[PDB]
This record gives sequence, C-alpha cells and structure tokens, in this order.
Amino acid sequence: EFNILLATDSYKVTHYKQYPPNTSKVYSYFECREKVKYEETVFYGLQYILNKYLKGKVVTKEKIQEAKDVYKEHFQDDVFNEKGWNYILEKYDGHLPIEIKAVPEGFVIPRGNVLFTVENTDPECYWLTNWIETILVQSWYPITVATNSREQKKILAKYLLETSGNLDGLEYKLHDFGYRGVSSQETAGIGASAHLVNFKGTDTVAGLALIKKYYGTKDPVPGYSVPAAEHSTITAWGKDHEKDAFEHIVTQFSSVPVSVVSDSYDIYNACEKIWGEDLRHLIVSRSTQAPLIIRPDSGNPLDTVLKVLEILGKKFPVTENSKGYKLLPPYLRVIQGDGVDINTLQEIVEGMKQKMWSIENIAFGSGGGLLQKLTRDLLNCSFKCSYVVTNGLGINVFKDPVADPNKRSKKGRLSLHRTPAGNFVTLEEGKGDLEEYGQDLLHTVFKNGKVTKSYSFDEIRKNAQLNIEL
Amino acid sequence: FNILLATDSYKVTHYKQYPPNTSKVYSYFECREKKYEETVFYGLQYILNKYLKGKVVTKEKIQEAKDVYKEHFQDDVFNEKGWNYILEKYDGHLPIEIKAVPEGFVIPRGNVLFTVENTDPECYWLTNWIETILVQSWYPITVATNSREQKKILAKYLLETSGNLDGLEYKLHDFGYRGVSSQETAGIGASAHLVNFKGTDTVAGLALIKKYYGTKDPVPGYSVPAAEHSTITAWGKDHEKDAFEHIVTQFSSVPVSVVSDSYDIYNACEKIWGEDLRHLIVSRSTQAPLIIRPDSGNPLDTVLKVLEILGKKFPVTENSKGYKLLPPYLRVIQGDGVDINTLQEIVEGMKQKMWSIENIAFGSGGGLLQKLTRDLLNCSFKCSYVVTNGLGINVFKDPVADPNKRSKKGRLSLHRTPAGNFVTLEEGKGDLEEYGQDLLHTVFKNGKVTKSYSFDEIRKNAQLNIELE
Ligand SMILES: NC(=O)c1cccnc1
Ligand SMILES: NC(=O)c1cccnc1
Ligand SMILES: [Cl-]
Ligand SMILES: [Cl-]
Ligand SMILES: [Cl-]
Repeated sequence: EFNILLATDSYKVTHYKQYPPNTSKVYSYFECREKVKYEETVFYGLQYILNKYLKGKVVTKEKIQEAKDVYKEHFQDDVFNEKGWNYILEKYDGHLPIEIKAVPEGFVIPRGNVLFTVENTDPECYWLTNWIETILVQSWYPITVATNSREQKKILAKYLLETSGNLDGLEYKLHDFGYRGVSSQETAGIGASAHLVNFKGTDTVAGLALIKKYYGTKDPVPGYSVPAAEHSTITAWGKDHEKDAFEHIVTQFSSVPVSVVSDSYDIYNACEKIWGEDLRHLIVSRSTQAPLIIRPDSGNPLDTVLKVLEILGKKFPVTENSKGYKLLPPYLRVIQGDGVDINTLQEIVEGMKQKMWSIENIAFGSGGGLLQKLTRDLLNCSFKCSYVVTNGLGINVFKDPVADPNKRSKKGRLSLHRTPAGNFVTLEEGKGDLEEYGQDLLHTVFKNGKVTKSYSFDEIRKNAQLNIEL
Repeated sequence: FNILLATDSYKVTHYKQYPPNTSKVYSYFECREKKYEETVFYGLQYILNKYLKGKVVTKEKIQEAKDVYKEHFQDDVFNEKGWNYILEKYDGHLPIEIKAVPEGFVIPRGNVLFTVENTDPECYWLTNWIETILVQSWYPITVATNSREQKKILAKYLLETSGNLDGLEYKLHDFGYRGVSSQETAGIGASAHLVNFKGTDTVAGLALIKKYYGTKDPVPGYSVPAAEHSTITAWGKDHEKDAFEHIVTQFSSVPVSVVSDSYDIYNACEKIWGEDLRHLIVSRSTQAPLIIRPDSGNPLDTVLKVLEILGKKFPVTENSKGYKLLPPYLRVIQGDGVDINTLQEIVEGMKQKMWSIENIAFGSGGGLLQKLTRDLLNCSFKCSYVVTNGLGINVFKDPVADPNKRSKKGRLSLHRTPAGNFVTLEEGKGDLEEYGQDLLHTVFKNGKVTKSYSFDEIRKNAQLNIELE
C-alpha cells in the first residue's frame, strides 16, 4: 500500500531540523509563475490527489517503522522524524493536520496567481506543510495537460468558426491517442481525464474510471470512441490484400463511424485508387452518422493532409459551404493522428484554410504531444513558502534570486480576488483582510484529514469553457 | 486494475478486423533506427509482474468492461466471449508467450528487444490487445538510456580531469519526484536512473526495486541532508547567515547540501560561506563536506563564477592532471537547468577553465525523468507474422513517405555476429543456425513469469565500457 512517509523528496525528511526554532506555522502556496504564451491556466487535478493520497488515516505504526528502516539505510544515518510522525498518529488517528484552500476546479486563471495554499493546523506539525510539497506539486501535470488541450481547442474553434460559421463537432476535434506514449498507467488516467475537461473523444480508457471514482458525471461516461483499424489489422491480410482488409473492415462497421489507417504501403494510392475507385461504392452508400474516416499516419503532417484532401476532392463530390470553403461529402472525413502537437495543429489548420478547405473535413489524434511532451517548466508551476510564525510573530517569507527576477516568490498570507474590471488579482501580505476586493476565491478543500469541498466533472467542464463557446 | 480496461479503445474492435481463420498474431518491439545509438533494455519485468501475470480476468472484470464499453462506443462491440474463453479455459491466465533480451542489456538501435505471440489459436486477438501496456516500457528504457548517456559524459570528463572514476555513481542525482506526471511514473523513472547511478531523492524508486527486482544491499540508492528555499527563507532575509550556521551545525558529521541562491548566490559564497562562516567549513571532514548549491541563473556561467569565488576564499590545490581542486570539505552541486545537453556544456566549460570535475556534481529533475518521449528512441511495437488458414505469412508496414517507419518481416531472433555485434534476423532465418542461438529468452508464458533478473544483474549488464576497462 502507498505510504505517505515514503512519498516525499528525500531531503524533506531532514527539513524539520532546519526551520527556525520556535516556528509554529509554515504557510506555502502554488502558482504557475509568470515569465504559444499560455497566459491562463486551467486548475484541475488536486481533488484526485486529495482523495487518493492525503485524506483519512494515512499514518500507521507499521508505516512509521517501514519509513524509519528505509531512511536509516538510505541516509546511512538516523535523521527521520519518528517522534513527529508518531504525534500525528496518536493525536489525530493518523489524519494530517493540514488545511488546503484552492480555487475551484476548472477555473481558468491568468499566470502568476495563487491557485492553492497549504498550512499546518497544529503548531507541532510546522514541518508537515512542505513534506507534502512533492505530492501536491504533481498537480502541475493535470493542470498542464488541461491547459494545453484547451489552447488547442481555442485554435480549432477559431478556424472552425472562420471556415464553417459554427462550432459543431468541436468537442470531437482532438482525440486522445496517448495511452501507449505516456510513462505509466497512473499517468495515462490522470492525463486522459485532464484532456476530457475540454473534449469528448478518447482512446485512453484509463481516464474514464478515474473520472468516475474521483469526480463524477451525470452521463454514464465522460468520453467516447469509434471503431478504428491499426496497422496490424491491415497488414495481417498481406501486402497484396490491402483492399480486402479495407473492404472487410468497413463492412464490419457499416452503421457506425469507422476510422481506417490508410498509409501501410502508399497512402496516396489508397486514397485515389482503393477508396477512390475500387471501394468507392462502399463509401458513398454510408450514412452521415457513420462516415468512413481516412487516417494517414506518416509523412509531413501538413503536406500529407493537403495531398489527401486534394486526392479525395477529385474522386468524391465536393461542395462549397456558405463561407466559401470546400467540404467533402458527409460520409467521408479525415483524421490526422501522426505528429500532432499544438504547433503542428496550428500549421495544419492554417494550411487548410489557405487552400480553401473547411476545418469541418478534419479531426486530429494526438498521443505523446497531448499527454507526454509536457514538463513542469511549461507553465512554471511552483510551490513556495510565503509566511511563517516564529516566536508567535508572523513574518513574510520569499526568495528573490539575483540572477533570475522571474523566480521571485510572493510574500505573506495570500488571497485571490476578482478585480473591478473582472480580471484576477492575488493580494499579498494579508491585504485580503482589508476587504477592498470582495470575497477570496480560494475555498477550503481539505482540513484535518477530510476533503471539505468537492466538484463534479460536469462543473469542472462548465468552468473551463471557452469564451467563444460562451 | 482491470486489464480489460487497460488498452487503447480501438483495440476492443480489432478482433473483428483480422483475416478470418487467423490462429496466430506475432509482434515485436524495437527502438527504431532514425545520437542514442544504443539502448538499455529495462522495465519489462515490472510490467509482467504488476499487470500481466496470474489470474488477470474475472467474471466481475468482464462485466465491468462490458458495461463501460457499451457506453463508450454507444454500441456492443466488446469481445465478451473471447475474454470468457480465457477465464474458463485458463483460469483467467493470459495465453501469451513473451521472449525478451535480458534486462540491463545494452543493444544498438533497430534490433528486436522482445516478441509477443498467442499460445492458443482462439486468442489471436490478445497479442495486440496488450500492445498498449507493453509499449509503456519505452519509458524505463528511455530514462535508463538517457541516464547512461549522461554517465558516459561524466566519466569522460572525470577521467580526463582527475585520472580516475572515483565518485562517478554519485555525480548525477535524481531531483525529479515533483516534476514527473504521477507517483507511479516517479517510481519507474527513479528505478531506471538507479540502473546507472546511486544518488536519488525520488524515494519511490527504492520500493519498486525491492518489490520487483531486488538487490543484495538493503537499498539501491542513497541521499544526504539538504536544504530547500523554505528552510533558508523562513529565517527572514536578514538572517540567511543564521540559517546556514544552524543547518551546517545540525548536520556537522555528514555531507550537507545548502541551497545558496535565495537572495544572492555570489554574496553567499564570497561573504557568508567565504568569510562569516568559513571557520565552520574548514573544520569539516572529507566524509562530511559542505556542498554549496546554486539554483538559478545561466547554469554554466553560475557554476564558473561560484568556483572562481570559492577558489579565492578557500585553499585550492592542483591535482596530478593539472586541474584545480577545492579542499575536500567543500563541493558544489548544480541542480537547476540540468539535462544531457547542459551537463555536457558545464563539464566542458569547467575543463576549459582548468577546474576538475571532482569539484562538481549535478542534480536533474524534469530533464532526467519527464522531458522524454516515446519518439526519442522511436520505440515501436508491430505485427511481423501471422498464421491464417494454417499458413504463415510475413507481414510488415512500409509507408511511402517514411522509410524509417518500415517494420521487420516474419519471425525474428537476436544473434551475435562473428565480430561480436548484434544482428536481428528476419523471416525465420535464425532457424538456419548460421548465427548461433537466439539471445532472446522466454520471460512470460501462459500467465507465469518464466525468467527474471535481479537489480544487481541489471546494473552489471548496463555498465559502461570505460568502467569495464
Ligand atoms: N483510434 C486510433 O486510431 C488510435 C488510438 C491510439 C493510438 N493510435 C491510434
Ligand atoms: N536534494 C535536493 O537538493 C533536491 C531534491 C529534489 C528537488 N530539488 C532539490
Ligand atoms: Cl497504527
Ligand atoms: Cl495505429
Ligand atoms: Cl529546493
């Protein structure tokens, strides 16, 4: 079972001996520091961490002894604070004496604002606030996935609106293909759930169970998929039988959308000759609700999309929509699922617009770009101590390195408020107590071992909506 | 965990897409050739034991998967009968055979690393069901490989500036626990770094190694006391010296790392460490040095300036190679901005300024464990052989626009060449015995792990040539 005493950076085991004597409070905060610009971030994922790792009885006699034995060997010395952990076990039945206040999940907040704060509720546990930094800072990942996915939704919305005049289908425009490309099963669920804040199409099944267990949705599931081929199900037929594979697959899934990877040997031949001529009669008979979705999967992503569209536009009837953009028939669509990240997504939709193709014709799949090619440094996610009480006196604490002004941290007790113009401001040095800015938007979400406020996944999705959708 | 729900959604529909009367699907993993010329094979044994062995199918898991997929596809496409067959015939144990190169082996790109096939013809669809779970081995492979490439740089420069490799296994410390995407990732990645090094702050790696691999020693990796910004800045800006004095005094007999850049790294080194607290530093033992930690600024420029400051305040020697050496009670650790590229820049810049690599160690977090993708080594799983209507067919993909994506054909095997290198033979040609015996070993068969490696063996396998020589 998970042991929170073994879930921190090793150096944090020694910090209880390093804080100033007579310190009764350590208060810390998380922000996406100010430095695609990523001007605003979606706050998402803390509730998972609170429930899975922090709530309830998280200390036991056995976990304390386990940690003591490991740290004796790992440091080659006795430095582990057995007394302080045993105090939590005896005093609070192993429940953490910590209070966490957070902006509501799904909220979209400009960079450089407090998103959550952490402090100890018992003076003996001044060391506990930053013990749990390592666990809590991992919220950078769902925040960053949700934010990067939302920024891709903004690009798709802009170009869909310009080329088609509406946003129909926007939710299914970016599909999660990243289960194989992430570092672990646990990451797959967390990252897939973060993408589902913005979209409804996913093949990363792990995200469904996470949302069900930790957030919840009114609908039975938060994300959906369609039948689709992979190279094994095409190439297993033999190279001379690609047409037989395509025919078998489309026939098998005649009444539902079906995606068919078309680049096993020659994507351009497959489009022009196999789909275009040999099997055309099985495509033009398809329903609007069950289109054939052609999937290239190699080559330069923009050049390949444009050439596939040109081929299909010569072999199938093409209409011009009311915005002047070309539109394939409703039984035929394309999905580009190779090489897609926020930068290439932008390149593809702009190149399509230039060649007068509607964004209605295309959807995207993204794997490593969506869930793996992201780091804590993208949004400068950081956790720092801003306030301590020593000898009964509160002092404002901060770092301000000489070589990097971007690393300067906030001072004192913090609160988050709406400005007069409707923007956001973080008040420092306890100035929120003056009440000149209205109510603090941070709410207590965890106190003394209990999750005190929770959000459904439906609420999170509403909070994370685009302005354009609004 | 439910393996029925641990695959890409499209794989649920693949059983209906393969040719009728297919009795075998055989697939393989490789790090495709596209510098990262060789890869450390590591991490499959974790996956086999945690996710694939034993009774992995139950009546409840089938029902759960059926109910989820009905909603997720808005259709009934899930292969309930195929999963029930595994439950009834094999007590829920997977009828799969996996063959793999030994863990820790260092293998050039473009070679077969493992193969997967079904052992019952009814379960032809199962080989690629488990692609998604197995391909996640890219992550420990890639962490281990990139960590080993950093070890090669450190060893080259340490040998050149000092004449030996003493301390090499402590020169790159894992600072990545907070900067990875999950607790599970932290343990996997930290364990892969520990194939090459012994210093880590990512505690999760220790229990994973103990549980799935094992070591003769009580633990596979080690740490030392170290400060963070909160334990310095909590004293107040005017009391940085008091924090430093308290911390070094608290850990007088062991090595201690003290982050020194909260306000002005250069003042801290020159005035606080250099003058005010110098008496507390020059009294320390060689086994308990003060390790000064810058954490901001341009990494190379900051390291060089810190060393210049310290060389003017403390007694520097010249080692037998002609390089400058701080006294043994004083060292530096650069733990900001370190990845494989900046590590190379710093050691080369130090060498140019005549500073021994003995003076420095590195801490890497995101660069070590998170800033890596499956595309770095082109880790890829593909079907190469099927049997349909009783006839074996060699299968592959060969996309026109990308020759790099061409996959291997037929049944595969891994061999030594006459010159001692590796070669992957295709099309069953290993059976001709012109190249000796296949180097892959069966590691999983019909629900059981059949061959395994300790962490100590993996470390031996992953050693550098320079270390071996
Ligand atoms: N459904 C798909 O086409 C898919 C899913 C996951 C990875 N690659 C492709
Ligand atoms: N030990 C350290 O200095 C450390 C550990 C993890 C992250 N950053 C620094
Ligand atoms: Cl207990
Ligand atoms: Cl695929
Ligand atoms: Cl730190």
